[PDB]
Amino acid sequence: KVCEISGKRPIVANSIQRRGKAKREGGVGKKTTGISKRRQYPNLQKVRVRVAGQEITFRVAASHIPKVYELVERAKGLKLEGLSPKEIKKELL
Amino acid sequence: VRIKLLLECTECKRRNYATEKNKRNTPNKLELRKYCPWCRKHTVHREVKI
Amino acid sequence: PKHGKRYRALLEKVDPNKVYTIDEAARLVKELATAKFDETVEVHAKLGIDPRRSDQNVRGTVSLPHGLGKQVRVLAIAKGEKIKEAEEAGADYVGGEEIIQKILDGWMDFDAVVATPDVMGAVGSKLGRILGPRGLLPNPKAGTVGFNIGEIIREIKAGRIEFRNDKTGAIHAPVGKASFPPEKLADNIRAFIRALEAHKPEGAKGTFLRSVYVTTTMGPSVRINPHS
RNA sequence: AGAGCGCAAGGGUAGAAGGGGGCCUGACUGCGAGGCCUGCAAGCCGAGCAGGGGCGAAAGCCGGGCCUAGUGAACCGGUGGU
RNA sequence: CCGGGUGGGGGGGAGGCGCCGGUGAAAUACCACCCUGGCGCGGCUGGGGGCCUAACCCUCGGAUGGGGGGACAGCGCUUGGC
RNA sequence: GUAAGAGGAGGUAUAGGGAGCGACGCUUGCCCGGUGCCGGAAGGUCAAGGGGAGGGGUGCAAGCCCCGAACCGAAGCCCCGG
RNA sequence: GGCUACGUAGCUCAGUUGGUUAGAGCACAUCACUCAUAAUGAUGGGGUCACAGGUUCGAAUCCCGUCGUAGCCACCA
Repeated sequence: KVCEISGKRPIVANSIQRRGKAKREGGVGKKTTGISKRRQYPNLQKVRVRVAGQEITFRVAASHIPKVYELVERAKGLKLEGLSPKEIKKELL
Repeated sequence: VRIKLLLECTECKRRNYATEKNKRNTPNKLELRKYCPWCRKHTVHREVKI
Repeated sequence: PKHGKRYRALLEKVDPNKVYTIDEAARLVKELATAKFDETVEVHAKLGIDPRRSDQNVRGTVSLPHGLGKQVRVLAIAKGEKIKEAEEAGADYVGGEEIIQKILDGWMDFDAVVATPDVMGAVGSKLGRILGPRGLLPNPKAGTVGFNIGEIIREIKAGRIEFRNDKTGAIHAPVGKASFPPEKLADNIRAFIRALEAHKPEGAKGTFLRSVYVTTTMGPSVRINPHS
């Protein structure tokens, strides 16, 4: 999907595993010639951290969790009261 | 056919070339035939490589 | 008691974690010979060539730019005319084709043999069960096939050295003679290094200069930076 | 000349191409006059020239085999050199 | 390898051993390295097992939690097969 | 169904799904050689991977980039039998 | 191509880190034992250890060189 931190959304088609077959040199070539096309899309995960007055979940990138706990850190700096789940969660950043 | 195969002689005294054929099956141990190189007159020549 | 008393003192001199190099080896390992007489510097040299490789076990034929001084006497079976050459060199009873039985009919006192290529054939066939096998007969590169192998009689009198691989390259350089001090030791060992790098295989990976152990003959030895 | 002349046969040959010995290594290098052939392309023939080499007393022959079959342009890449 | 070797504890004591000779491929105190197989550790590097829960998955009258599984599963990326 | 989830099924191995023959009565024989399929903590070849002996370009050097051995890396196919 | 295992008596099969003294059952052989075949026992012929090479004083017992046999990966302008 789309990570709720620094974007990071899927990649298609001429994104890749291609198959290919490629070329190099191992005779007349590794296998010489050879070629094809495919597909590839990012990681995401879950961080349901407490923080402040209530509980809140997160859809985090494959290397952006420290940024989440940092978001927690900045969050503490202000006033976080009232029963407001994603509403507080959004107010954060 | 490879049995007669194909091999190439080269002069001693650094490189030089001339193209030939063999016959490993026939009593063909090693060859050191006498020919002429690009540089200078007729000299030595040794057999090497495929 | 295990390695003797002498070697326990001469154990507290090794500190089995050292190098010395041809320098400190020449000097301190000159010292390391307090047992008897002329201990042979035994440069014990080990590398890696798969203890046969059909034809990769050196041969190394060296006189070490100084001199051993022991004996071989050569004996030789140098077909009359060749005898004459050996007659000016160091060769006891050069017997062209008849002292063969003063080797084969059990009468030792010799080494090397030098002989000739001619008799090589002949005399190689008769004694190829003691001399050759155990170490003497020709080995057409051990200073034992030729007439210019009498100049080599001189070379052997000054020192043959035989370097072979056996099971570990191993070879024992034999000078030192515990009567040579720093000088002769230095230049002898360095010379052996030169011959070591003279005879090399045709594609043997690994370390063509691990084990050096330059032991006199009775004691410590720990390497020489196997290079310097 | 029905023998042989590697292999199929044709053509050819004992005024040698056949078979015996001696020295060798011209299955040479840089070029190729001018012709065979022909849709192109590829194939076929070779004088002479110059470098040096082998045999020959010499005159001289030699750029593989008596010839016609034994072959695959190019694109790609291996390998040694310039 | 059933023949001795290798090691320690001790009695006790001024006495005990190595070459050639002999045999065979080789001569056997001692010294140098290495190999064979082994054993203990140190540098690197893996296979396999148990437990805990706090990742993550489930579930129970609101559950901040209780109970189960648990670093497997689920998932992202890359690897080769089918 | 890319997916959330959906049915299966708020059913639980006398139940849910896939194939052959087709009530019922008699009955269903040999072949594991090829192949599908079950299983198996020795092993053969191989992926990325781990690793780093060894090589090279270059800078005075410190350094950086690239090549890469021994040997340890699965699924699988070979393998062993049902 | 790369790496693996193997190829020894007419038949099929062991001896494999040496060193000795190269086997086993079938089969061929003249006998032996049974009154009688067969059962089994004995003596011989057949190895030229996939071929050479090299290590060793001394390999079928190890490295190396060629092939046949097979197996997986993997190459083919």
